[PDB]
Amino acid sequence: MEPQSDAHVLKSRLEWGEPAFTILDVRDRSTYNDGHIMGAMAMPIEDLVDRASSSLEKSRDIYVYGAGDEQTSQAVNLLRSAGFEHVSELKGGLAAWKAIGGPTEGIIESRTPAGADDYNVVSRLEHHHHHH
Repeated sequence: MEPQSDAHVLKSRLEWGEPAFTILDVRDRSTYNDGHIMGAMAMPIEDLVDRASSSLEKSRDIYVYGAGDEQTSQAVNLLRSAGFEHVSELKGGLAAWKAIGGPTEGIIESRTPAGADDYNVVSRLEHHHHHH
C-alpha cells in the first residue's frame, strides 16, 4: 500500500480485491455518525493518534479519509509520526468515495432534509362602531 490511494482504488480493493486494511474516520466523531464509509471505524483526527496507538499496530494497512485532502493527509502524518508504517491518504476524501458510487453508511446517509411547507394565515380584521 502506497502513501496516497485514490477513492476507487480502495473501493475496488474493498469489493473486488482483498481487504487486509483498516479505514479510519478522521473527519469528526459527529460527522462519523452523520455519514461514513461502510466498515470505517471512529478515530477523530485529534484523538486519532491515541485511538490508533491504543488499538492498531504500526504494520496495519491503514486507509485514512477526512473531509478534504488536507485533513486526510495531516491525519496520515500524525499516524506515521506515531510510528505507523502502513498509512495511506484516501485522496479526494469521503465526497470522492461517494462521487465514485462507493459503499457508505451513516445516519444522515439515510435521513435527508426533506418535507416542508407552511402557510396557515388568514388576514381579515373587523372594527364596528356607531350604536344607540
